[PDB]
Amino acid sequence: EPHQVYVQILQKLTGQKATANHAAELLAKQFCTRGSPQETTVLLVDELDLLWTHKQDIMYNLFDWPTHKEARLVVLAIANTMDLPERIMMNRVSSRLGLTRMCFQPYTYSQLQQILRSRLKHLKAFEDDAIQLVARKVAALSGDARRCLDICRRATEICEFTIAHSMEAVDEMFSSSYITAIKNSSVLEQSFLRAILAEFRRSGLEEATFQQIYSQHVALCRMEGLPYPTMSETMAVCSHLGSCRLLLVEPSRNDLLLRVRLNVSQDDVLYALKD
Amino acid sequence: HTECLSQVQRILRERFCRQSPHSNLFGVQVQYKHLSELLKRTALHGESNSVLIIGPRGSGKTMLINHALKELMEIEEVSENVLQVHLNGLLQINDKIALKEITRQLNLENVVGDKVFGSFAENLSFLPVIFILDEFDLFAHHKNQTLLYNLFDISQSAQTPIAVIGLTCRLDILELLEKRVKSRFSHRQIHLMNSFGFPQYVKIFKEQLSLPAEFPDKVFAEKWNENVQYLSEDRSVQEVLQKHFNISKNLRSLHMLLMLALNRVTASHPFMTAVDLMEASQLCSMDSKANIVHGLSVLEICLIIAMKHLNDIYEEEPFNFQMVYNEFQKFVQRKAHSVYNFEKPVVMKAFEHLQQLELIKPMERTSGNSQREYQLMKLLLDNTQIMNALQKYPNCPTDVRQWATS
Amino acid sequence: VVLCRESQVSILQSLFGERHHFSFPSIFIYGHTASGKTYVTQTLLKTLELPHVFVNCVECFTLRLLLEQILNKLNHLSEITCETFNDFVRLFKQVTTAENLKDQTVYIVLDKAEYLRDMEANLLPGFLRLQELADRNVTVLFLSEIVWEKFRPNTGCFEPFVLYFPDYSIGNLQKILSHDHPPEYSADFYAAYINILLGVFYTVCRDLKELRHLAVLNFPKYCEPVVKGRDTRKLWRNIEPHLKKAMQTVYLRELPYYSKFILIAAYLASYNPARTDKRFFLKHHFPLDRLLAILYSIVDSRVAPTANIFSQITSLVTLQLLTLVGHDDQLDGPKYKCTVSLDFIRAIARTVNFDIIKYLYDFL
Amino acid sequence: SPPVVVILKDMESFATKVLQDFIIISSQHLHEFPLILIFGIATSPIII
Ligand SMILES: Nc1ncnc2c1ncn2[C@@H]1O[C@H](COP(=O)(O)OP(=O)(O)OP(O)(O)=S)[C@@H](O)[C@H]1O
Ligand SMILES: Nc1ncnc2c1ncn2[C@@H]1O[C@H](COP(=O)(O)OP(=O)(O)OP(O)(O)=S)[C@@H](O)[C@H]1O
Ligand SMILES: [Mg+2]
Ligand SMILES: [Mg+2]
Repeated sequence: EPHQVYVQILQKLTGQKATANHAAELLAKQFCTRGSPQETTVLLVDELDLLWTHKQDIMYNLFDWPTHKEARLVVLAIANTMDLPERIMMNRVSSRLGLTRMCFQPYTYSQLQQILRSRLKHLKAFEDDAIQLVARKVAALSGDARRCLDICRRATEICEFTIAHSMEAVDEMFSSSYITAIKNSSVLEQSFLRAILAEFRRSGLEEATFQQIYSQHVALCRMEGLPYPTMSETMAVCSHLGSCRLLLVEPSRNDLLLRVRLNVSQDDVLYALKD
Repeated sequence: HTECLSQVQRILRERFCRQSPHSNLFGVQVQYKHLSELLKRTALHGESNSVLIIGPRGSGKTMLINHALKELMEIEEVSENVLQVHLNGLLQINDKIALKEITRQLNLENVVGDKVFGSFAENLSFLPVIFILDEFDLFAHHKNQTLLYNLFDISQSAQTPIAVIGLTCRLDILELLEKRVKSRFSHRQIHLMNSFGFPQYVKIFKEQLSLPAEFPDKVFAEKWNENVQYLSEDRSVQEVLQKHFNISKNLRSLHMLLMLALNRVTASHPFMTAVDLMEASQLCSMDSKANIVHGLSVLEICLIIAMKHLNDIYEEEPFNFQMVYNEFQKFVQRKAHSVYNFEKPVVMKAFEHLQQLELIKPMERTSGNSQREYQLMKLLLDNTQIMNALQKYPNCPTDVRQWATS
Repeated sequence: VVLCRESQVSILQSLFGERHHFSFPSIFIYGHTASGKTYVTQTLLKTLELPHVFVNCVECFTLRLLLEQILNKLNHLSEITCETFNDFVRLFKQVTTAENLKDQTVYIVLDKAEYLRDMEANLLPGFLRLQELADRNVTVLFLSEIVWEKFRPNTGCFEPFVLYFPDYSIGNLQKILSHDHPPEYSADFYAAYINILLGVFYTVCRDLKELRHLAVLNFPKYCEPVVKGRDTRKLWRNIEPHLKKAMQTVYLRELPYYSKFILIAAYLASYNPARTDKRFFLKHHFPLDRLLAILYSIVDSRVAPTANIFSQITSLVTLQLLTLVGHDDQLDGPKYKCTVSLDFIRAIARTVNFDIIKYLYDFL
Repeated sequence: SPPVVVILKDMESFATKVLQDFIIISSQHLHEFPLILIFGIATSPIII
């Protein structure tokens, strides 16, 4: 709970157990009254944006208490959004955190290469080309060291089984599996997808009822020579397709009047179905 | 004789209904090898990993994990150090319940405490244990995903080794996670697809209905193997299998069909027949709507025909009771002296009964302001379905049939 | 006893097998209203002498009541109170370890399951896969009139075995109705009664319960003529008009003065478009003010706006003859609708000597 | 063994759903305890 942070800080400094409101009151009394001279308090709060409240009392107290001379409190707030003190924080506290905003830019590919070299000092295990390509992909995608380490570990694992290892890692841990899932789909599911595409081309809309899709599927099956499908079979296939989040449907109560929306781009479907 | 039939019935019922573990694995050699290798790495060392397994429901997601655990737990005394926790998204719907289950499974309630106190630092401060998360997608729908974030954090920490395993049917599980947990999630994914052809499905069917080598009677087992092998190439059995394979490749439906086929095995017919498989397939592939229509009465049939006429004249528009009554009156008035002299209340009760069977659904539901009359109703059937059902109606009169044709 | 029900009984007996054997995790039974699902299933369970718990979904309108009733009845077969599904599963595992519950299949009979989809989202998936979670040889049965197509959750779950109970026929109904003949007369007498009754009412009423109720009600008048003194023609001629009178009700089994004027004015306001109001009332060529103007126009005598007419309006609202549409706090622009049938307003108009048809725009 | 008598004064204002629920629940427990209903209707009996 958000209000429980008052209990956590109090228990960390004195070990006392109290209610959220009483812990807040005791912390207020300690930080507003001239008590015994205590050591300077270094407070670190992680994931600030998740402490938000409609009343903004906790945030106001957190960023207002060090303003008091008697507090002897230094607070560092780590967050991901730089807009927070502007559009999330009100004016008086925004001016309190104003002009003290540190922004950490993402590592350049040179920085990533330096980090990787420091990780692998005195160890000749990777070729420079794989390292440079991995750092460059990381720079061009997110510039994150965590996924870089994951890619390096996967490359080591594949080498246990060169640039090929890094390419396999990057195109296996980043690329989407929709195309291969469509490729491994059944024949009836492919016919259903073709019927949906044909109906969409005829109409031009991105939403279609189940009845027209069923009619198009029946026409396609007649063209293909497939046996006549029942309504229950088509509904079961559609329900299975919606289960893996390839479509969008609410078939709990509506059966013949179900709106269907594609979860993937039309061109990807065409490129998967041409083969 | 009877004892052998009872034993084989018990064994096959245990195989299908309870889904008992079996050494046979189909098209999952690489995936199982990878999963077992990573489990051994996580067990023999202090390293931590996180893996998600994606596949359609009924594709043996749990079987891979169970077989790997049975293979690797009994390797050495590591299982004594290894602890396992199983969590299902259906039973545990709240974080408090999940925490309570975690505490009770670890037998730490004495250490942590018995009361309902919300503090969890007793475990957190103290925190090799493996975690199994059934229906992992449901946990992502919690208010703050606190449990998942804490599990990922402790997996990424250097305090204790923790293995996290999740099961998901959705293919978009990556976008259901928040940015922080997605960044902290080790991108290890295994995909379970039925990547095999129809002949491989035939082989699977042949092997599944094969008696094990541990059966007491050996000559009877060999004769059963001969029977199933002979039934394998029969073109009617192949046609039924082809139909069911076109419908769906999931093994759960195949297990259900095999179970229903075995139900018709008696003393007089110890060995199956292709006609038994045909009967089972026919019973498994019937539409419910036509069955519901078949059990109606004459007045309901006339009302449905009037409804179809309304849908034809007014293309894809709602209706109420008054218009249907008026046109039924028109039909009974054109005929000279047909025996259909019925009053309003009985027709109203018939309409209420039809609405009760949920063949007709209201639009933009409201009550009090609008009565049952003058209420926008729609039909949930197709014209071809009505024609096919009326064709098989036992005693449909000529007059109503010709009205339907009109 | 069950008549003309032998295929489903044999199928269920084969499915059950032996007591120590396992069975399906979920079986879904569907049928018509008078199919006899409860009768057949409960008679079969009683005959086989199996451990079964009979539960009504309507009575257990809350999850706690459902789980506590199930557990208490199971314990009685072998106080316990539970609140959550996981606690219910744990206690069920604890309670099923009885010697009488060791090597036997546990059956949980649920009827009127149409309400289960409106109780909780995850309750049905939990019930469907109970045998996997408990692993204690447990089977759950379903009785409903709605097909399985509407019971499927969005995420998909373990598919139950679907079963259908066959619909009845003329011979089947005649056998069932003629089985319980009165001992005071010949079987052929009651058979002829059932024959004529079926020949009259099978066209509309196929409900076994309702037709049997009609036979029970009408039998004494069937047997009066013979008491008064095997004459088929005599019986049919004496009894025919009573049958026609009975068929008039198959399924069926004085306002104050100013109230009538209020009612007819409300009907006119509801069923007449506003554009034609002056065309019907202005001497030369819905909100409350329109009603007041129409009422003032209709009544030949000058009526004072006494509070009693407002009390009449409110009472008519209470009697569900006039429905309030607008907000309750808005009692300065209220909206009303009339829910009176046309035959009723014509009948009440006749007692007043007023011709409402001459003013109805739709008829003109 | 005396029965139990329940009086419903103004059923026009009663919601239907509670009425059907009470009727269906009480039907299955008539053997447990007798129950008799008395209806007071201001309008014509057709309203039932
Ligand atoms: N590769 C496989 N090897 C052996 N059996 C398999 C395999 N794939 C599927 N099966 C069988 O498929 C049947 C249905 O799978 P289930 O175990 O019911 O699905 P699941 O693993 O429980 O996944 P969910 O999402 O939890 S329902 C079981 O009897 C499995 O034995
Ligand atoms: N096959 C049958 N053989 C003998 N009597 C039957 C048969 N089917 C129905 N009955 C009788 O008809 C009565 C009414 O049937 P029900 O059991 O109420 O129907 P139902 O299928 O259970 O539908 P619900 O669930 O009650 S709405 C039963 O109480 C029996 O007395
Ligand atoms: Mg499973
Ligand atoms: Mg019943």
